[PDB]
Amino acid sequence: GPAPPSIWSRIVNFGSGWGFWVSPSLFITSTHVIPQSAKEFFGVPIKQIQIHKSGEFCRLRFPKPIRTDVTGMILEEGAPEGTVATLLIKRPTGELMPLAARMGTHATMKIQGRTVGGQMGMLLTGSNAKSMDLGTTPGDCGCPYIYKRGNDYVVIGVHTAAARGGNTVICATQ
Amino acid sequence: GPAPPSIWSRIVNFGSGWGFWVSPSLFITSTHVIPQSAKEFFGVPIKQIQIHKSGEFCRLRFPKPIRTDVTGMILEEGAPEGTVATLLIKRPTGELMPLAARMGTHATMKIQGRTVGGQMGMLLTGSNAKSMDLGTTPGDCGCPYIYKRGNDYVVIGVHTAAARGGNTVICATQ
Amino acid sequence: PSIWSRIVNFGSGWGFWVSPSLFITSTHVIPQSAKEFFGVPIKQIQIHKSGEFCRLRFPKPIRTDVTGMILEEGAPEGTVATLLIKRPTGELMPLAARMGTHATMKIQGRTVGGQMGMLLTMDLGTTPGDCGCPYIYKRGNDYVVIGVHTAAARGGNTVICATQ
Amino acid sequence: PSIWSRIVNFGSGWGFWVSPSLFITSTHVIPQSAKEFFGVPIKQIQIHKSGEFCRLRFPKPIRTDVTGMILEEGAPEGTVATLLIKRPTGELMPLAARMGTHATMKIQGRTVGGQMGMLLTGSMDLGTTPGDCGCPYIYKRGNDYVVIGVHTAAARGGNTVICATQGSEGEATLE
Repeated sequence: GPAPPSIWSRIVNFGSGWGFWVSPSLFITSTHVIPQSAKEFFGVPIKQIQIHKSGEFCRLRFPKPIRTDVTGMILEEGAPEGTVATLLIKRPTGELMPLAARMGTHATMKIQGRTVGGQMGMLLTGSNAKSMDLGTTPGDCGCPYIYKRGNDYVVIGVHTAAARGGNTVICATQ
Repeated sequence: GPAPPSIWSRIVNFGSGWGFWVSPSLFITSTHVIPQSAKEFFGVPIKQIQIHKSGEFCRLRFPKPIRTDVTGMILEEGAPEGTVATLLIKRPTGELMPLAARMGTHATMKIQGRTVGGQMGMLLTGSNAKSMDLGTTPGDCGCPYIYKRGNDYVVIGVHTAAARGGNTVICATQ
Repeated sequence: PSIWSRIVNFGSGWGFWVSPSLFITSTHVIPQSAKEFFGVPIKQIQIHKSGEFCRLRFPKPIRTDVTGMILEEGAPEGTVATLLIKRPTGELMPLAARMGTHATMKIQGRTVGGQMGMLLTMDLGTTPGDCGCPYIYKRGNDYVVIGVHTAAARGGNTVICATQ
Repeated sequence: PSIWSRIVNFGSGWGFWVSPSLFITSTHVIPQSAKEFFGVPIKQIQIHKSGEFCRLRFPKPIRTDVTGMILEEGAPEGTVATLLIKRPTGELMPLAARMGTHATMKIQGRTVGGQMGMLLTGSMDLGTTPGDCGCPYIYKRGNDYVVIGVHTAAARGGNTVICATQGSEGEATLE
């Protein structure tokens, strides 16, 4: 098992994609996945939420605990070079997909014509970054990148882009 | 103000579509949007959940309340013929779309190659049923049909099918 | 893009981007204490008012993401159009409205002219804040805009869509 | 039509529907108390055991939903195939494995044969488990996935793996 169920339960639908409950009050997602026409997130009006955007990484701090079931989790500003992280994808079908990804340097690139920055990852699934069965889909944005630092699990960011050419994905960081 | 924010909050993403919290433990949705591969619905394993499927209408009663923020609501089998209900669509962008729908007879259709049943509904939008901006999309299935009987709101079913070429829609009931 | 993105908050109500340079709205929704619309001095905006139908032709294209829509002066009598109401709650509300003859009526102590419509639609009624929202129907494959919401008779059944 | 749906539990492990009527799995995963497989008596099933590879051709199509797929005896050396692991947790884990020479591996006093490979994850827990035996190895040729065998064993370190194929290929005897 690459990810305990206590970590899969933290991944929940948000807007056009997903997001991750780092802590009962902290929630990370991709900026372009945010539902920009919504007036509330998880029952809290927007004005009450501390929204901090670092590129396409988005951090939401809620005034009161939203997910009491989760515990506080370590958040690293990207993984160390060469770390084999796991992109924990949830699909609308209910499928869980731990996609192994070798994390590389931080870079910026044009993906859809937009310029996306973040830590580069090279999917270790045998397919290109864009594959319904073996890779990512546009709807997977917001899903977390996790690795194991000693005995602890560490979120290094969230899925923000998948290059069409090969196995390159972008993990939005900090 | 067609529906108060307390009613829109009950509408939440579920699988390939949406669902509606009638009470803290009651959750209705469309059968064909259920995440079939998911072992857990809202953190609760599907084995502890009471699932009752009537046609393409699905009811789920959970062991312990999850949405303790919403009060119990009246759920009845369809609406009196001629009633002007509102299909309360949520979109991944966060937009809210209350589409007026004059409810008609209970009947069955051939939709997408499958046989579907429920209370028919003529959209009073002035546009087609499968319009992208002014009508329903396949991803709206599970959203509620709600009308107001006197001073009480009454949910009558969930959107399960939209006919091509006209304002006809299907509200799965029971 | 979505047609709703063409409906933007404007003054005390709304307005509709027909083309990247043409913006239709209701006059009684226009702000008074403002000499700039969407970032252009008024005197450099071509502003034409026909009763309560105001149109603003801008010097350069403000909304380059939108196509050019067909703006006709009302719909043929009996046509079922859609009033696209956007609400501050985030609610997008298409209301069916059968359009009829031209009408001049005293509503809210004010003589309003336009094309009359009859809404075919708990509270799915018009509010004062809706004024400026567009009336639109589909002719063949072409979405036609026929005017903007300018008035609503008491009872929420009869409405006036400013035109011309 | 997802390829993961072709992977289903079988005995103590998994197996893969190559076609509506063809099923492949690992030999040691098969239940020894076998009176029927997928509702078909064994006498009616055409069974081919090549070492740790087991092919079951059923008299009539069982999985009418799946389309015919190409089964090859291994992949070309250097091919980055994909081991499609299914877990009872619901996790679908595609693991990249660089495929190499055909080989036998010493394990449990015996020998297991197949095309060997090395997982691209190297040496957190993204490795195989014995319960994964029977899961398919695949690789994309052209625009079609090709199954090359099923997982049967991993070396002690868990990086070297054995993809059991239809069988070992020998040297031709000419004339």
